[PDB]
Amino acid sequence: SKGEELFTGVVPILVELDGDVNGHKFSVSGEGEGDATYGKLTLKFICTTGKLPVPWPTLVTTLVQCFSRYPDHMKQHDFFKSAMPEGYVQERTISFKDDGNYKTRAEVKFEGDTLVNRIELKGIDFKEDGNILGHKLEYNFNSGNVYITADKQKNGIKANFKIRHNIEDGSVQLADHYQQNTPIGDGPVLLPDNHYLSTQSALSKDPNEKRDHMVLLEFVTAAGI
Ligand SMILES: [Mg+2]
Repeated sequence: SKGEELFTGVVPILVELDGDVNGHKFSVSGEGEGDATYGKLTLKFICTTGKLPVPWPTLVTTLVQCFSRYPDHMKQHDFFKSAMPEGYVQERTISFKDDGNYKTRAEVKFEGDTLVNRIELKGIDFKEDGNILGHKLEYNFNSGNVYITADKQKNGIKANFKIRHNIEDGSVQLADHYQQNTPIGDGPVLLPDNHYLSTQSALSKDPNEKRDHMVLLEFVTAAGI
């Protein structure tokens, strides 16, 4: 597609999130770059409002699947880049087992030559000392797959996947993800066959950073065709 041409090099990324979880208001700003040729993302996120009131790993999936590496033989299945530069809306319900849920709405689009992800996040029905508001999740993030299917009536895609957040005691907090994406623009997009994205993510800290923050390195590769 026309859009995939925008991703042949390194692309600067901006992420901006506004959040309310159980009435705890917070904002996150991220900066970095994506190189879809290698499925590679490098980003640093900062909580600009103070302490983040939820664990950082629980925001990883919310905080740009257009940077996935689609192998040449599957390029006709890359919805995400096909919607660019006008972009797409990405909506999710993330259901934390035995706890609350996030509902998210994001717009992913180019602003000049920069890929922007703008997100509103609302979290409700969280337990005051559950694994999320009680900060009982380890600072890491497991490898996993994101299963994509076409949504022809919405000219878009859906995804379903199960994130497993490691709890500090050796157990797991499941976060069921249901996702829908729809184009913003009126140009044609690629509606894919069933496939998945395979992810790997490394979380770290900037030793010189005193603000609450997350350094993220992620690799994502499309597969399943
Ligand atoms: Mg462990």
